[PDB]
Amino acid sequence: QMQLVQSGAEVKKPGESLKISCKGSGYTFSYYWIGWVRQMPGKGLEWMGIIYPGDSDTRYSPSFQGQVTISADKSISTAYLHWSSLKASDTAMYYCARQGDLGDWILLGYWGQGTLVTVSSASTKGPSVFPLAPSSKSTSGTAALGCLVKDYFPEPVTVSWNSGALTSGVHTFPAVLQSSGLYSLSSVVTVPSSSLGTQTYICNVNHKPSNTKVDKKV
Amino acid sequence: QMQLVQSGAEVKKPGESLKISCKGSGYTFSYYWIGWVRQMPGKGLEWMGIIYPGDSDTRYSPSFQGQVTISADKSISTAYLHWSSLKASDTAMYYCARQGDLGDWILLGYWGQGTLVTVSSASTKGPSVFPLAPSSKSTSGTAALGCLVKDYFPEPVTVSWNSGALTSGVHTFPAVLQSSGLYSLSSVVTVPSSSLGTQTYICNVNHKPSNTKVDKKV
Amino acid sequence: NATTFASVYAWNRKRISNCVADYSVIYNFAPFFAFKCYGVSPTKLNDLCFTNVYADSFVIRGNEVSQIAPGQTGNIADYNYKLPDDFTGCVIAWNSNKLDSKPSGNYNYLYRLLRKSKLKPFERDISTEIYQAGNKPCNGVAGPNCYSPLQSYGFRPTYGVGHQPYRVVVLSFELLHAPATVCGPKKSTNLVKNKCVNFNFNGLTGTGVLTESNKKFLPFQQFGRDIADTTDAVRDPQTLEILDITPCS
Amino acid sequence: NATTFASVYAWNRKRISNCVADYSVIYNFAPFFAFKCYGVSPTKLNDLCF
Amino acid sequence: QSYGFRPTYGVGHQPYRVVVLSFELLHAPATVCGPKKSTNLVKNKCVNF
Amino acid sequence: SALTQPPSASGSPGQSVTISCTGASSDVGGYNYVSWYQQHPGKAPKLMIYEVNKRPSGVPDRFSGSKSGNTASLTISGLQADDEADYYCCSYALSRVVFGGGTMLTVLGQPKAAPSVTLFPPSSEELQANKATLVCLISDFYPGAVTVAWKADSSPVKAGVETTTPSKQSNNKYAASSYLSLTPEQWKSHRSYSCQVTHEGST
Repeated sequence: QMQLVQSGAEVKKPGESLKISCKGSGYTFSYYWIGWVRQMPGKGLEWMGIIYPGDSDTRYSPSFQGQVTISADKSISTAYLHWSSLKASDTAMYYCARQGDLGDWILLGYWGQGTLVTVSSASTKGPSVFPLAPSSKSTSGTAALGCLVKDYFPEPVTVSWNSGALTSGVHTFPAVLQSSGLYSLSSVVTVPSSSLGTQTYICNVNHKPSNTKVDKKV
Repeated sequence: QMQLVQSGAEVKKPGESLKISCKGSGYTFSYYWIGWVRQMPGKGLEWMGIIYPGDSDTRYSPSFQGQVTISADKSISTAYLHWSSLKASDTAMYYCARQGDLGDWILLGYWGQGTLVTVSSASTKGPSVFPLAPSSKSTSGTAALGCLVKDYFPEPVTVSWNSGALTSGVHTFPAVLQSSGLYSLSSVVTVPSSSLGTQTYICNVNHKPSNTKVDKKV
Repeated sequence: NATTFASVYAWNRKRISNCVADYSVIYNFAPFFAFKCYGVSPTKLNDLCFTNVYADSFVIRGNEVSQIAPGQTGNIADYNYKLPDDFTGCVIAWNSNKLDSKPSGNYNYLYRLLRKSKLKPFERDISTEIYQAGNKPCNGVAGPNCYSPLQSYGFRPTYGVGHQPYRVVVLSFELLHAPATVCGPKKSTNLVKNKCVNFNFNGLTGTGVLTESNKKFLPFQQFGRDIADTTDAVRDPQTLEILDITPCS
Repeated sequence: NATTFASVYAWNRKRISNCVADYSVIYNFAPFFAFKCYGVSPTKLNDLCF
Repeated sequence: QSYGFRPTYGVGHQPYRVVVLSFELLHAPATVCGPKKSTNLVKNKCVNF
Repeated sequence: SALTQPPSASGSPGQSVTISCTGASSDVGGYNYVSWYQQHPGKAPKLMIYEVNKRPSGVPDRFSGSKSGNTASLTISGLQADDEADYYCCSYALSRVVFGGGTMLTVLGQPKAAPSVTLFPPSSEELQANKATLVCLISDFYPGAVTVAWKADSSPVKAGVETTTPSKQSNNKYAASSYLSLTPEQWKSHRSYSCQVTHEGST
């Protein structure tokens, strides 16, 4: 079966080299043109260039001639995308495409999984969890308890309740990019007012890039 | 990452073919010239020939035109070095080199690990230990006891005292190449004259190519 | 058999003198892309002599081999290397994509993309000055009106046949009747006198009679022609005597 | 700079008029297997009138 | 001397079959004409032959 | 052609040394077809200095190269302990690489010493058999130049004698060993043999 597997998410700082990869399998990796497509958040698709597995016949985009170089390894059937002197405007979603059994040579009928590439001048910093106390002065309606996750550079942050319990009522809201480059999200749970702290009502926030296990109740 | 891996050590006899290999990875094995360099023990480097992975374009050394043939397999990206009718003078170290991204086409900037070939067609004689008795007729000075290792073809021979004890005083002298092709060394130890045979003063000579465990005291 | 030749604008010329012309060592190489002699035949060089033979070495992008010829125009033909209309020699060009090309890009060759005027035949212009194309006086730096005239090549083995680096060797020899030193291993015989026999001193074949006249030839003169441009007197290469070529009965 | 041409029996003829005769840009294209002219010389190409 | 014909060698050392067809175009009885077709033999009239 | 290199070089840490390389060919391409390689004992060589007007990446500025005519020079500014290796020069002008003889790099020598005159009589286990071998041990001497001459009661005998001068250890001094093989009946026919060193004087 033909499929394209890419590398994991790479987060770096401006002024640092980067070389992502995208391996294709299930077909003869000698005759199908491999290319890369850039997609900025909220923008359309942007084509940068294509390569040939047999010989490096690189046809770069007129706006990406010397700004980026593309290469591949025919011995392992894996294409690469090397960068040099990254800028703040280079953070976008990149895909790898290949031609199909029918159509033109730049039809790009197949696609990949997508590699999330983000760059920012801010460095990693452990999040500070603040327990969002419910409206204790006005219990009219339904109680809502949660915690405030703030001051963290990496966007992927998983938040659970009671080591994964309390599935119903919990709604995780996506974070927002502040001016300082640090994100901040909020997760609450809809619980009855007469059930304040049933077992523990404790927050569970995990952060893999910093390895910070913070558990605090409210 | 670019790296060159070679085959293990091969020990054969003259009159038998030999075909060592050296596989290169981490780069496109179609445009970099692959060659072999011979290095005799105690001598300098000797170039034999080079090959091209794309097509068969072999340029051998004028002293190694028909004495050795070089080939490679582009399908698996592995270079080979085949021999025919080996002689006693073919015992040397062989490396595989490749050109870099800069320089000439025969610069050979990268190297491998090394494949040691040794034939040395002779008669492997078992070492006969002869305990060198000290000067019992003249004890003036310091006593010196040792054993005589003689009649052995392989040069590497390890000699210890009391299973590795008595570190101080023991001085091992390198062997000498006799006319018959057999080496001979001698190892003694400086001991006080009043301490003749402290514990045992026993020699310990080991020979790996012949598996002879000879232990004799004096 | 050289690892790297010279640049196009800096083509090196090798002077050859006192040689034994044996071109059989060149035919055993790879099949050349263009082996065309404009004044002689390639199989006749071993039976002739040369007064002054020069060898030029330069590497081009392959498809420009048609520009190294008399009466041709182009970038290299007008800026780097030009052949005169009266050129008498041979052109040797073969593929060198395995030697003078790198997978990452070989930037050791220039071709002088820009130049003020057309270059004359058999000249070398290695000036690295900035080509001033505009009206403002260029101060030797890159600007909107003056760029770098020396551009680098993009020799890569991934390109097909035609864009690969091709080493071109131009053999410029002089076959004019003059005292020469390069004749080859052609053997010598005995010098007979007063008889109708053949003669071959420096490739001049024919039939005549030697008379050994008292003509006073100068050191730089060996051959002499009559009104009809027929060589009637020659100087022996070995002996310093003068021998005339008179027709037989 | 075309992706796909036409068939052999349906070869397309492109009329060229009201433009500049600049054949020097063709030399930097992909290498040609046979560039032979039957009426003029290839280097007079970008000089003549058509 | 024998050849070293091997498929590993590139252009310049591979075996190439060469066939030389020597013909004789002088006026003489020929029997190796090209196929074609025989027509009628007309006479006493200006025709092609 | 073949390249010529000195047998060995010596230099104290901190000073500079120069390695000569004479015999480099030339062609119509240039005269800078000289490269240097460093191979430590027990590993593959490594390209240190090539195209002496330049230098590769990852190589410190301590290694410098030059060339004057047909003689090449390798200049090393700072000498350290990890620099003791064999340095070879290569000429690749006429489409043919040729490696020189080689030169081993080390540090300055050691003042002179006195050799040993250790001589053992023929061991009984080899004497009683149909064999005999005289073993003379010479060591603890700096100058690696010594010829062992055997004598049988003031009579020079040089039948079946071999002697070398190897290096013992990093103590900067050399050693020596000699073996005189003869018949056991010859040993009992005269008195005890003598071992002469002839290092600097009669000893």
